Amino acid sequence: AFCAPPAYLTHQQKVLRLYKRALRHLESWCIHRDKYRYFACLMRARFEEHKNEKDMMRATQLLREAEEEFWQNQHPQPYIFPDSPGGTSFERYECYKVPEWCLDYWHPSEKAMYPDYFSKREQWKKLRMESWDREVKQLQEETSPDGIMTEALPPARREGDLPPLWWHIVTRPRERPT
Amino acid sequence: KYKPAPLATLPSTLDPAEYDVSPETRRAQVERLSIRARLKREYLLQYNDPKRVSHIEDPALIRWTYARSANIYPNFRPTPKNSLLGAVAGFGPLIFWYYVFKTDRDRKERLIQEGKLDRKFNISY
Amino acid sequence: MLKIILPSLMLLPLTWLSSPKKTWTNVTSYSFLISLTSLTLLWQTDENYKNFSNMFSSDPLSTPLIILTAWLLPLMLMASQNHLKKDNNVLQKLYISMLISLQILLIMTFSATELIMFYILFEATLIPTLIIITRWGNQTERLNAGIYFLFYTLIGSIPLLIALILIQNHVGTLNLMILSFTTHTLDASWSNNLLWLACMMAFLIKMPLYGVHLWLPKAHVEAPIAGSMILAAILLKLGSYGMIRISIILDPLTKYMAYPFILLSLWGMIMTSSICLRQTDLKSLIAYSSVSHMALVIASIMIQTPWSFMGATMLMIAHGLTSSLLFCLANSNYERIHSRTMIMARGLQMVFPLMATWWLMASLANLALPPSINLMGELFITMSLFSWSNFTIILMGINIIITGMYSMYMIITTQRGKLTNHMINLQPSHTRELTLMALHMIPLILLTTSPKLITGLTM
Amino acid sequence: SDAPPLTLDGIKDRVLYVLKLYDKIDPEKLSVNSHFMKDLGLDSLDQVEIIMAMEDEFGFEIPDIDAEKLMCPQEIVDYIADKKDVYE
Amino acid sequence: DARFLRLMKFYLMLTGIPVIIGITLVNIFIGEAELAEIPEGYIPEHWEYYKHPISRWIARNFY
Amino acid sequence: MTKDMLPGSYPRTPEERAAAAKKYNMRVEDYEPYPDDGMGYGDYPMLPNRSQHERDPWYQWDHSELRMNWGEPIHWDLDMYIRNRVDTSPTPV
Amino acid sequence: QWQEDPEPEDENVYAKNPDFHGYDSDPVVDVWNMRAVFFFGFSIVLVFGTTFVAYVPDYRMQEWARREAERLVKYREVNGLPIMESNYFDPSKIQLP
Amino acid sequence: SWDKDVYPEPPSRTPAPSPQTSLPNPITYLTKAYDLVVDWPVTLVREFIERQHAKNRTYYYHRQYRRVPDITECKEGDVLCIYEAEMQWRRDFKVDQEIMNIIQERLKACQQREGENYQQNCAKELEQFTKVTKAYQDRYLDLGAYYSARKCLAKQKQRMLEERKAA
Amino acid sequence: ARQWQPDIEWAEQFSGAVMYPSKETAHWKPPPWNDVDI
Amino acid sequence: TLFQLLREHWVHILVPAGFVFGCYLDRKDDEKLTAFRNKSMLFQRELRPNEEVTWK
Amino acid sequence: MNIFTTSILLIFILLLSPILISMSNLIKHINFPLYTTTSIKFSFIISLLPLLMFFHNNMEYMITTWHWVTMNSMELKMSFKTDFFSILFTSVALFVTWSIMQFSSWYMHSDPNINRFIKYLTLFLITMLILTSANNMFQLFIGWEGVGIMSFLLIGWWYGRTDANTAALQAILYNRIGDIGFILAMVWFSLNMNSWELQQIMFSNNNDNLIPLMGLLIAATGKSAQFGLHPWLPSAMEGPTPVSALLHSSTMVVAGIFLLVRFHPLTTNNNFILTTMLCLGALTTLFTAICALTQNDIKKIIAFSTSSQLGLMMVTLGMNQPHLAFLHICTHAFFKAMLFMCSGSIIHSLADEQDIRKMGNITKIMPFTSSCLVIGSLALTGMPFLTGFYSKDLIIEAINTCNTNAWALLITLIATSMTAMYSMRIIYFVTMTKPRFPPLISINENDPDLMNPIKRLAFGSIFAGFVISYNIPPTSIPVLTMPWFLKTTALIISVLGFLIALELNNLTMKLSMNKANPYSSFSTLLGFFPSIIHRITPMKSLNLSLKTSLTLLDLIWLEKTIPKSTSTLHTNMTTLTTNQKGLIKLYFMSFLINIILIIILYSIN
Repeated sequence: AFCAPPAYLTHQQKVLRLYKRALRHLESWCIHRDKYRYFACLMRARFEEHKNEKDMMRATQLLREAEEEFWQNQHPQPYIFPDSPGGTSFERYECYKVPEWCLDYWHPSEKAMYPDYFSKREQWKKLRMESWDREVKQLQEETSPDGIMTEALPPARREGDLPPLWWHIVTRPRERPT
Repeated sequence: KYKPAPLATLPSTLDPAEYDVSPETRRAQVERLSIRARLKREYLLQYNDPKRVSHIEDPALIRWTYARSANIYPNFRPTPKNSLLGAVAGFGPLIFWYYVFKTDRDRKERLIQEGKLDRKFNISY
Repeated sequence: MLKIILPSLMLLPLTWLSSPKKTWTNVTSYSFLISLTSLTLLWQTDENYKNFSNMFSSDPLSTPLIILTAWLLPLMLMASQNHLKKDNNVLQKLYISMLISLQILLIMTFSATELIMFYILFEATLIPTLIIITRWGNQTERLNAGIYFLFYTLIGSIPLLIALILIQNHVGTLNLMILSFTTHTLDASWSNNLLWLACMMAFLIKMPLYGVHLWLPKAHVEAPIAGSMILAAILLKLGSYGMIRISIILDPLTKYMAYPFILLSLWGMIMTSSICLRQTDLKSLIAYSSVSHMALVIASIMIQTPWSFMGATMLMIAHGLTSSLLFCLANSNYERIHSRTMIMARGLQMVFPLMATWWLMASLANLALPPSINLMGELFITMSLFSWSNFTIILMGINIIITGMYSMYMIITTQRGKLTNHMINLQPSHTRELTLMALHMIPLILLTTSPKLITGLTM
Repeated sequence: SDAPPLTLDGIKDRVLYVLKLYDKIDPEKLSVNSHFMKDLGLDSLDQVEIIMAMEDEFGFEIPDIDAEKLMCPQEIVDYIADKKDVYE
Repeated sequence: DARFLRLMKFYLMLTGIPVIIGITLVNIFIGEAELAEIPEGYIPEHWEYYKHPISRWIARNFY
Repeated sequence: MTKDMLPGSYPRTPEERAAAAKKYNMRVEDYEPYPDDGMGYGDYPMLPNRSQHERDPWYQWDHSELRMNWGEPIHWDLDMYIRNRVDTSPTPV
Repeated sequence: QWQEDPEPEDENVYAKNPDFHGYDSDPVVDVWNMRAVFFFGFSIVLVFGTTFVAYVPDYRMQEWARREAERLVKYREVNGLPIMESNYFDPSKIQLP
Repeated sequence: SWDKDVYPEPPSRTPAPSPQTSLPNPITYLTKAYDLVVDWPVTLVREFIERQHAKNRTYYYHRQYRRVPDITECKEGDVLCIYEAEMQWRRDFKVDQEIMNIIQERLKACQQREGENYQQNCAKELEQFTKVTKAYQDRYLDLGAYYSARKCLAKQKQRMLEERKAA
Repeated sequence: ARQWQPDIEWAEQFSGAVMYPSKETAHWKPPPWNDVDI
Repeated sequence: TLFQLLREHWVHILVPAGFVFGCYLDRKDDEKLTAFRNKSMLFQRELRPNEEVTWK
Repeated sequence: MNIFTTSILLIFILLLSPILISMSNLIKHINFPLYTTTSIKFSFIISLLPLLMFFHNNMEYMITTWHWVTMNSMELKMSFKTDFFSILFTSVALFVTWSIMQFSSWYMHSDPNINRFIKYLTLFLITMLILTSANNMFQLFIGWEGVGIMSFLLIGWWYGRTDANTAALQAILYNRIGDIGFILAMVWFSLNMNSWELQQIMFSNNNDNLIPLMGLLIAATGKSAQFGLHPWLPSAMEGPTPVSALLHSSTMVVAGIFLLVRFHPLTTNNNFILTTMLCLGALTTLFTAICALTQNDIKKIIAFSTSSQLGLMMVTLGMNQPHLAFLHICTHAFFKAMLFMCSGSIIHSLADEQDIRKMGNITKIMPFTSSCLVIGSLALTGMPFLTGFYSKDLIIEAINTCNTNAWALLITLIATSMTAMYSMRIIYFVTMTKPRFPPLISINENDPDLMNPIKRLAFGSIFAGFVISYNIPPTSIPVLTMPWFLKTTALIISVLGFLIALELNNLTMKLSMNKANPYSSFSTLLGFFPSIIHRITPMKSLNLSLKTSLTLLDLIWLEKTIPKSTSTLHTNMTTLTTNQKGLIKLYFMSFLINIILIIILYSIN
């Protein structure tokens, strides 16, 4: 989530994605933890063929065979988490998630109801308006002129400056508010 | 195996076209990441500009709204398949429910005028 | 009647002779007093219909329409205020003058002893609505929408003039109670069938059903809020008062000429409810919703049950208040985001708690709540059409399924959701807009409380 | 809820407490700033198995696009802290 | 929102408290008329055909 | 916006097909429009008919309920394929 | 390029003045416009009109029709007539063809 | 108010309680306490209200309508006689509808006071109801939305021509 | 934000000699405003 | 008594003045349609001696 | 007579009181959860009075308070028929809502919108008790769609969850098809009997009421989650737990039964609709007892439990013991809301962990919640002389003794054996085995705000089935003479289902290979009805909406036929008219031709 997906998933990334889907659809199937640990080391007795495969056509063929085995023996209802998508509480607490532009539209009675926090938010907005004119100049010189541009944003190369594109990351609401 | 469907599609991890890929397909994926990076950097620059006070004017959403609203009749060509299927879908159930309504009301008017149908407690018609 | 007509005519020097700072407050306060003095028509202690003069008459079906005109004038003049906060003074006073003149001639059209006076003030609506739509519309297609509105209604209304002058030169005076009481049955003749089509085609265009429904969504997405509220809430149903008042001439021919218009009505309401499931523009979705809710009363006055006429009149005032509230909410969302796409503005309940409650009440009166007048009118129309034919209830059942689906689709799209956070300009809801939807909804709650006023012409 | 909020030292002690319970980890070798590939010498399965340990330890889901990148206890502590949004 | 709710309840309550007080006070103190037969030689006036005294007052004083 | 960036007509030539691809911010070789059946689609690009449940959930999106990006071409059936409406996610069986 | 003024930005009226009620941007005119439409629209029209509507007597002749129905059913059950005849108009009064 | 000629209710025939058990029933104790707490200030408030009504007591009269010549005696073309007969027929139509409401209220009250065994003592009320629905279906059935004295006269002339053809 | 007003491409479609062109009306010159032909 | 206040508050006269003129012209129209007065058979009554007109 | 009326309108006034408080500015000043549970506690204390006097004297009342509006011959008098159904269900519903408000005051403590939550629940109980005390069927529609509207407003409580909005649209859709069937039966009844209330509509037993009984069947499938319209109820487990515990366990879902329990005298004389409702409730009982055989979310398992019990109430309603069906409602509500509240206690103690494969050892972690879960699940199973036995044993006796179908016999006995199996699934995978929760164990059930309403529902579930089945007079015919292999067969298949599910579920403790057979795919994946129906009905519906109704008819062809065909015709007429070359020779030749035309017209005239 906080990092970025690539253009293509590699063979190691697809193999570890199959390992992750296998070791959660196992414990979706084998409910007790004794059966989960015995079948997980049986899954290690299944990974040991894929260790030193050198052709990579046969490794992609074994990847297709293991993926077909995973889709044949997968759980119809997999193991899901409260914080995962498709879950019990996927974006349940969106009643809290009202962002920081909506505090500008408060009445001055409610602004005087919170004295110090709005002064510190004025300090954060002053930090925004004194950081943006050097943040947007940093991206136009660290942007490569070649035809390939990645998704990951550059850090603060200049000392004393903030990283570029920081506000939408730093002012998300909290995932577990209350 | 798992048979595909138009409503239950093949996933991209089980897709056979993900496993036999070419460097031109990989170059297409790199160019798709490059155009998504250009659009994401333009959107994020317009997101985190503090001089902006209005909303984000989404050009592709304006394009989709214009295509669903005011492009269909400028992009009409009258074909016999469109004409026959539109004539069936705009005329056919009117004659069908005409036959249903006229058959049921001819039955009801015939049974009322012959006296077989009785309105026993029917005050508010 | 003249205590309602003539001070509304004296609202014109109130607009043009006051200060530009004070036009809105004087015209809105005195138009609310116009509605207070237009509550005087409810003094029916007998079934003798109130005839104040030989010019104007009061009818029990026409009186909730006449309070809806005099009540709809300050609800339009509230909603035009931040719409016209940047325009200058003489265009602002011209907008207020065209709105007031539309109110004057709508009051005078609903108070009609004579049907050619009804036709004069029925086609007198076609100028100021076109002035509102094709000058103050905010998009490109308002010229095409004004041409569509003007020529759909004039190509309907020209054979209405033909059949009215032919009926007048046949039988004598076009006074409504004179031609109610002295008239005779019409023979089954093909010239009388063309007379039926000629006198009905104007109202069959003005209430949108298929073939001729298409001027309404163009002249609702290219209208302003006052033009959209007048065209969705009383001026569309001016032709429905005409479709009620014409049919007493010619009741023996309706029982075999009724069937294609009920057919086109019912399949048009299924297909327009199906249209509203996939729509980008929210104002177009409420427009095709008005097309479906007008196809219901097209079927209801194409049948001549008295039960149908009560369900018809209940659907008139329920659809007018509900569609006016929904179009005002669409104008509020258009005011916040400067667009009318439902997809681009979601999750608005997180920043607007009470506008979510008015959105809930408007679309949950569009979805027909049971003590509300929407399911009261639709249930009485369902009773009458099941008396007409026993196989018709599956069509209106499919319509009520898809009207629940488009109403809660509009709630779940534009109110619930993730809260799109790319909008700084979601300013909080005005006291104007909140009291505007309060003065929309609180008459519907009081009309739910007392439904004796809304029973129409026939019980 | 009734769950207590999570401190940084408590999150670090929990992550180190699960990480010393793995079989191929020497607990005297294990520090908070040690890389899984070149400083404790682990394989490609063991990093995502540390990720499953954090999955059934903290009750939330780490995506695999972050979980491939996570390689050391200090930024797995900082990533879990920045996902649960704790102030210290 | 709370400004609108306070102003709506205040400027509805400003008329709605003495109107409801007047309705309750006229129903306690004056009250409805009972029905009776028409006396011989006396026609009724046009306010005398209604049973609530507010309706009798507005019938005798406005219509 | 203007008439050039607004949609119109059908791509009959490959240079106007490339111009429509740079209109819609899509790739030139991926620009497969709808077939010219006179249905009013025109130069709108045919995406594959996969709903928004099938996209990547954990990646942060520009339009979060839509799971779309800003300037990515919105599907003609996006209101059909929204997360409240019908999913085309892969079933287990 | 043709000579056109650019798009005017929607400035925040709540940042301009805090007591913005949706009316014209002069705040005294805005506040008195709110007081005028609330006192003249919500106060003396909804409540007084609901009072006038609730104290309209015998609307669509329903209360008199109920009392005359009670008197008529009482008279027909006293004198022994059936409670409704089948024909309204009198067949002695009618002239058949 | 309540008048037994138009609303005939049979009087209550509730049995004596006679409790065999030594445990007293809580309903009669709680309703004596309910009467002594609630019903006595309510009837004192009603006694004050009836005292003020008897002090400011007025009378209102039931409106009586003189019978005009009907549409069988009035002339077609003569609009004024047609309107007087039409409003006489509309007043009789309104009182016919509320007479049907009276028989419907009688049927509902008789079915509720007879309960599950409703047929043996609702046979006379159902006979009265089927007579008045046969009379109303002979009178104002299928008249249209614009029901008139002329249209009811046309329906009655159609039925009398049918009965003349049958006889 | 603003309402739509006609542009050059909307004003120039009324600027011909005729509104709806044909195969024979395409050669029609716009007439001079002083009604004098050189 | 200020001229600016009188000039900006003379406009409040007109709609009450329109109400008074509308009620006056309606009562003037009431005098025209009196050819049927105490002659309809529903309300044909003997006139009481305190009045010369049965409805006004 | 006087006290019997004002107690039921005092119940309605005390339910209207927290809505009346919440409009004003007192809502920021009083303790509104404690105020609402005190109001519903005093409403239940008031509601025990008509319960006790109906248990004494057995008087059924018809209360028309407000004569609303009169149309032609139909009056719409607001009316409150209180009887064996309405008095008992208002008392049981007020007791269980007292339990739900006292549970929700602890469970919704993190949510700061608990005033709006409890206002929505109080408005839901206003609509459910006006469904309960409806004589006139316009009030029955007022209840019948006010509960669906408050179901929407309580199921879309977390507004940002798109799957919860999908469940909101599913609940609104299937309640709307139930509204279509209720509109059908209602419109036929108002046409051909000229009323809407029970005091005249009971006279239509001598007529042919097959089309309104089909409409009541469609409304019962709409509100009771049967095999046309079941998937709104297992998808309803994505909202809050007092929402799904009062709404989607106890009071909302039994309204589809309650319509025909109210309509006992019209159901009896028709024999085809009895067999139709018997077969369809039996198919519902099999499908929602075979869905929870391997189901996984705990609220989804108890949702299939209440759907199987709702199908068994439809089995007895089509078997024509609707008083026994209502006895199953008034005994079912206590243990099923206890099982929902116990599942929510585990949810708030284990931080919203809904899958049963990461929770366990609850009988040593939370002993109060496990003891209340075993009395609720044991009353669901049908151990003797609990609240569930005093209905469900008589249900199985009526099933064995009446003229039901043989496949309905086999399928309902198999589905109640499966009811014992899914109860064994909850006991084995929640209360039993070695634990599986996340290792931070924060356990908080020492609040008396949590402890007391589960005690109140447990005392109701231990002392209510006996007190209702003993206080209620003999209102049907119970026959007790059956063979002893057919008399104790409910206990025989309950202990047989317990032993079969024990020997099935003890195999997963053993170290063996799990098989993904299509029987477990059918059980786990909800019988494929939401996948197949909820994709093939919106794809065909919205594809016909786009490619037929929006684009093809309205946008392109009605526009091509009515406006633009005349526009194209007049454009072609103007281009063929005003295309002259400006020569006066061509003008004068046309003048000569029309002069010859005038001469020819005169010569023929």
